[PDB]
Amino acid sequence: EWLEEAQENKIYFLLQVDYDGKKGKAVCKLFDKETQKIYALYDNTGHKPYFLVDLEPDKVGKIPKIVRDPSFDHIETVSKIDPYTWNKFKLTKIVVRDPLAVRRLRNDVPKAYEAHIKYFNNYMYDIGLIPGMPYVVKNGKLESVYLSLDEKDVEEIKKAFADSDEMTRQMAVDWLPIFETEIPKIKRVAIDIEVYTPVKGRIPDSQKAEFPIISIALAGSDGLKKVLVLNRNDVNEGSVKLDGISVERFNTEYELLGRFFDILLEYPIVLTFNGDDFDLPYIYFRALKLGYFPEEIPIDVAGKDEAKYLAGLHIDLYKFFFNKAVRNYAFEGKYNEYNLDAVAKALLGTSKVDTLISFLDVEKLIEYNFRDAEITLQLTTFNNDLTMKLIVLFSRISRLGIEELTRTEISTWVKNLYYWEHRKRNWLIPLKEEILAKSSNAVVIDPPAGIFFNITVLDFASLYPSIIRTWNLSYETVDIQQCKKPYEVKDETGEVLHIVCMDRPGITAVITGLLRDFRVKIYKKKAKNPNNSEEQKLLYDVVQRAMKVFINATYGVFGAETFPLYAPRVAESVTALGRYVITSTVKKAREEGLTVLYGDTDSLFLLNPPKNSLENIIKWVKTTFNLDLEVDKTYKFVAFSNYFGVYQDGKVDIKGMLVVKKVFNEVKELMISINSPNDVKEIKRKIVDVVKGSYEKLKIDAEKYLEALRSTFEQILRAFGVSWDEI
Ligand SMILES: [Mg+2]
Repeated sequence: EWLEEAQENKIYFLLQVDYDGKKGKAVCKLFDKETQKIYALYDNTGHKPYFLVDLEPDKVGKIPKIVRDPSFDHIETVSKIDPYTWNKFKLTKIVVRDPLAVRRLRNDVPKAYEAHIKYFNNYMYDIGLIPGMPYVVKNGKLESVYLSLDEKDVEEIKKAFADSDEMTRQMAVDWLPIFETEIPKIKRVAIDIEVYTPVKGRIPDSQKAEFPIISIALAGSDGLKKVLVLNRNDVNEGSVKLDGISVERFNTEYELLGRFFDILLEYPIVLTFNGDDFDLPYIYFRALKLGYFPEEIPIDVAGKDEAKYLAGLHIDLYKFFFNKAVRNYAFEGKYNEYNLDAVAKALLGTSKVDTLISFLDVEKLIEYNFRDAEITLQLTTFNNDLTMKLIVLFSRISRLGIEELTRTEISTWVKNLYYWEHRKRNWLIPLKEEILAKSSNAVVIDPPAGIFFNITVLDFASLYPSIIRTWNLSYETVDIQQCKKPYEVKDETGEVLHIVCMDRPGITAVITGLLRDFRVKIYKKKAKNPNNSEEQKLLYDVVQRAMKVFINATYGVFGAETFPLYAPRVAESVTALGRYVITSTVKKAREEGLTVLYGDTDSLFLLNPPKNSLENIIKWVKTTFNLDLEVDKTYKFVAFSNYFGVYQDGKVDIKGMLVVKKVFNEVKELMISINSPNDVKEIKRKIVDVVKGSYEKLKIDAEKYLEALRSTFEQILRAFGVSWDEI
């Protein structure tokens, strides 16, 4: 087909596994840096799709809907460890011939386990594969390659985990390679099409593909800059350059797409921005109405919300940046909108258009079309290929393949890590129902309003993740029946909301703790350490960024009730101990001479205290619980009413309350940047616009319009003065 088979005893980077319905096998998609191509290794083990049932082989054999099904293969018996007790028991295993038979047969039995795992992930779990990592093909199977590490590097890992439990220490050595292994440079082309629209504001159905493609832009990471354009009211195919952009011209759309395929086929990865929904399907269905056979088109659009590029991987980057964990934790909330221009400005700082693109002359169509594709490539290129590296590390940590990962929420990424590790341990992955039944048997402190001076803030570095590990919280250690070493988890009235077993390490506690400690104890440090070469400085930086994404996302996914491993008592125990830690840390500040103005879930705003008293409560947290409290910030001053920070170098951290609006904004911020310890005359400069903006504006909207001017100023005047009227 489009993919050539991988060769015996060559080395490739695994990128993902797919299922081939035709051959009925899992296929590993293997990247070769030498040829810059992707090859296929088809499973040569006996591996088939399956699910588990806790009935007996002879009873399952009397269910004729299973046994007489054409995809029915055979029944076996396997063993699993119960996460709750670590006891070994037996389950029966229904093996069928194809993934679809798993979906069909799993409800012919009362209670099917491991029956909602996509076949290519289930293969990954059982073989023990890690995408984004290098392997050698030995006897048609993948074997991991030798990793060259400094002895000092590995001693440094082992020292940081010497105090941890058996599970953590071996898991730490088992994960090391995925943080020390180089990331491959993968050749890639972002593409972007434009189609003809008679009416201006009307996005054409990409299935119907009613109108011609007028151009396609291709921006490649190997320097390619291309625009293929359809000659509309003229007829010659001459080629030219336009500020570095190779423009080719075509009289028929058939030959335009012909040549788009030829170029596409040079790349192992195609990048789009919303190409799953638009670009690739539009190309695919135009190509069919133009006289391409299905089998000549290296795109498949048979999947529901997906476009596959048959000679490699297609990453739709719309879906990557729209990922909420990527948006918030990878890129610090820098974009609020998910369209190309919004993401590009936030991450690249690169800023429109007169008419619709159907009206545009050839020259402006070419610049505009190419710019879209160029920006799409650059989202993958900025900061020494940061986002290619993030994607690869995210695959490694989640063990999800690249295409599934860039199209899924982080809760799918975390689920996949946890299923993988269960399966490596031979643990049964529990049903969501069973976690509920096996579980069976008031705010943050407010800020006084006004003006307060020289404030230092105190943050818990990563609070919820840190308490997950510190208190051994996991779905299998909270509110369980048989428990030798219980631990009470109270909140306020010493109520004892839940019990937590310390008999065994909880898997969630082990993994979040291990990720966290890999980050703070080793990789944060290593990344900004001058003795490291610049190549490995960048690797370690991405490593710690990516760790951060999973750490900070962990509570949110485990706290959502849709999550397959959601235990209400885990989530509730986390917030409980969160209150307990911040409440308790508040009392110690009140008994050290510290004045506590503001306090949310993991932060404490402190009124200029001595350096002696800060060091007391920090080291006190380390002895009471085992958390790291630290000196976050040092505001020049802050104002309250929801707050309004000010730094001594300029910039302000205005929490909320920022939705005339342009000229007036700049005056307010340079007036507040003047701020010294004075007060009453500082506010009279700003009171010029209270009565001015409110009362003078005479010379859908009528007279209530002036309350919308007041909402970009409502909370700031509450700090200084009080409320007023002008009727
Ligand atoms: Mg475009």
